[PDB]
Amino acid sequence: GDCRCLCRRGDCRCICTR
Repeated sequence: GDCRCLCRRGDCRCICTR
């Protein structure tokens, strides 16, 4: 439920963990 935005190889995406 903790959302963090990261960029993976050019794809910026926001991943939510717990």
